[PDB]
Amino acid sequence: MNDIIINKIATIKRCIKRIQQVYGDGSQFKQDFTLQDSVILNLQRCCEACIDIANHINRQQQLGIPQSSRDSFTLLAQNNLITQPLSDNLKKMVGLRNIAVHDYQELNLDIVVHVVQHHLEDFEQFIDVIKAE
Amino acid sequence: NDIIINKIATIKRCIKRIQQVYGDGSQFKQDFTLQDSVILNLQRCCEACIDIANHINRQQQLGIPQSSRDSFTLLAQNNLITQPLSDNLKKMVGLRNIAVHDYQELNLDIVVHVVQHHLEDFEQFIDVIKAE
Amino acid sequence: NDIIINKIATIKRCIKRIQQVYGDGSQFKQDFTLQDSVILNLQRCCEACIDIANHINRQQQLGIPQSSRDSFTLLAQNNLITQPLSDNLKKMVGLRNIAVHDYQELNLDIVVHVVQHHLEDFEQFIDVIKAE
Amino acid sequence: MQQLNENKIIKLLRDNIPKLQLIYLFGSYSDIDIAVLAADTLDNIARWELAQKLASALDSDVDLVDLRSASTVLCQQVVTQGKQLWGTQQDDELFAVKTISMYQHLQAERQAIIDDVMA
Ligand SMILES: *P(=O)(O)OC[C@H]1O[C@@H](n2cnc3c(N)ncnc32)[C@H](O)[C@@H]1OP(=O)(O)OC[C@H]1O[C@@H](n2cnc3c(N)ncnc32)[C@H](O)[C@@H]1OP(=O)(O)OC[C@H]1O[C@@H](n2cnc3c(N)ncnc32)[C@H](O)[C@@H]1O
Ligand SMILES: *P(=O)(O)OC[C@H]1O[C@@H](n2cnc3c(N)ncnc32)[C@H](O)[C@@H]1OP(=O)(O)OC[C@H]1O[C@@H](n2cnc3c(N)ncnc32)[C@H](O)[C@@H]1OP(=O)(O)OC[C@H]1O[C@@H](n2cnc3c(N)ncnc32)[C@H](O)[C@@H]1O
Repeated sequence: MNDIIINKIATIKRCIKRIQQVYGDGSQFKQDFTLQDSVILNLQRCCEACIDIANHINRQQQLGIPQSSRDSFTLLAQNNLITQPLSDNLKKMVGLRNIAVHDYQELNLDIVVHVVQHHLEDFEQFIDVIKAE
Repeated sequence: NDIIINKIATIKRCIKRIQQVYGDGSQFKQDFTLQDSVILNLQRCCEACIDIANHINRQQQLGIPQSSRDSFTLLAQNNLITQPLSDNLKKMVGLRNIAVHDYQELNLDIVVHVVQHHLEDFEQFIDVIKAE
Repeated sequence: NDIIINKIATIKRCIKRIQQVYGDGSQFKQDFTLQDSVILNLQRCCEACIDIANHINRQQQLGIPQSSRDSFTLLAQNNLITQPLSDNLKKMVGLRNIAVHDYQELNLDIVVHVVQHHLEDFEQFIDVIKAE
Repeated sequence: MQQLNENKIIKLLRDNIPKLQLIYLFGSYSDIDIAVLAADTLDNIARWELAQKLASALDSDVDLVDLRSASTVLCQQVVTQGKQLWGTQQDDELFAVKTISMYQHLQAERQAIIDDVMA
């Protein structure tokens, strides 16, 4: 509803389309670093927008302040604003974002391929749950 | 200085990655996929420079960064990098922050300008760090 | 009076010290030792002017200054100094904050500004007191 | 007195800063700590000169903070303890999610340094 929420939801949906469009079917994905780079960037744009939405709700209704990015989803779950398994899935997305951005661990591309197939719905779930409230 | 040798390799690999994706600039401003790869690797260079800067700050106890830009002033405050070099890297931190955090519409003309006249700052930084 | 002549002499001594330590300003912005000496003697000027200002208000029953800035306001209200001169000296009252806190680059361009365009305000103030 | 003093700060800041977006009142609220956000960065000297102008008007030491050049830690200290005196709410929320999220990344960046200094 809020002005910042409608924009981040619009940013997430724009980036979801971009991830889906670049990852056509995986024919040249595992061999094209440029396609890998494009999907990783928009996956980050989705993550940061969810983190931004999460931090707004925590401040706008005085549910505490998260010291980390993950604690923001934790707070939304302890106050029953998002489901406990959805919060766990979004926090494991931040780990994928950090490993891909500044690698303190070798990027497993089979995880990025898996996330575009079975995990984009977690972003769609998040904006839908936030759209209700 | 074991982790520094790896991050220097990351910067060198991402600079080569940026140069290859941009090529000559003919289709850059019209291909969103090419822009995404250049923006990503430009961010990876910034993130890698900040890691080298904060490692030296911990290995030498220079202070405590109050911002990401602060990590490069600490090297300059102790005269470990040139004051104009820290200012140029602090200009890269600003570009990195706009791409990661969406508090401004990303200016593509800046990114085109930065790939042409500012990638040398990363090469400069990795050389300056290699000496000491 | 002995205390006035000493505070006036202290102001003149610290202006001489600031001018010598700052030199032409080429190595000021790069040597913390040069900055510390200039910042310190700048503080000694502020308290010495505040002491002179509070003394005159006490000797001539001009009032009871509740603040350091208000002590300059009383001198100007009785037309002992011009209102633009008091405003510049009241600007110096806030200069006591730069020394207690080591935010180096934030207000280093500010100490440079006061050394270039504001030491004469101290010279004007002691001139008015010498006339008296 | 607090309400009257607050207005006087609004007047001076709106009158001397173009495109003013936010006026904040952080710290202890003697000694006054004020932070502002505009569409452009403030000049180092011109900001300090205005702080001394505020300091002269309220007869207290005043620290003026440019939220466009201030450190991420200081910006988090403003969104934590702070009183929005002027400005819209959409700009307030835009600045809060901008700083808190930036602060969370920084907290991950410098946690190695913080732990070394704290033994
Ligand atoms: P940073 O700390 O910011 O975040 C990274 C992450 O790693 C943990 N961690 C800290 N220190 C570590 C050391 N020293 N070693 C190893 N790991 C360390 C941190 O706790 C932090 O949080 P999480 O562990 O909760 O993050 C988990 C998610 O991170 C991503 N990820 C992990 N390793 C990766 C590599 N090598 N390359 C890329 N990405 C990596 C993943 O997104 C992970 O999520 P998940 O594994 O829980 O589930 C995601 C999803 O993917 C499927 N899947 C798993 N494994 C697969 C393979 N091999 N092939 C295909 N699909 C796979 C899962 O079934 C699930 O659906
Ligand atoms: P973040 O907090 O890190 O700060 C970044 C930036 O944003 C301002 N800012 C702070 N808080 C804000 C809030 N709450 N809302 C909105 N904006 C806020 C800061 O004041 C800061 O602005 P600066 O100008 O100080 O940033 C310096 C460097 O940041 C990058 N940058 C700035 N705006 C950007 C946009 N819109 N998109 C991408 N990147 C941006 C730049 O790297 C900038 O460096 P520089 O411009 O000084 O040097 C690079 C080089 O690029 C050329 N160039 C500049 N401008 C150009 C245009 N318009 N077209 C073509 N080329 C340009 C110059 O040659 C220059 O030397």
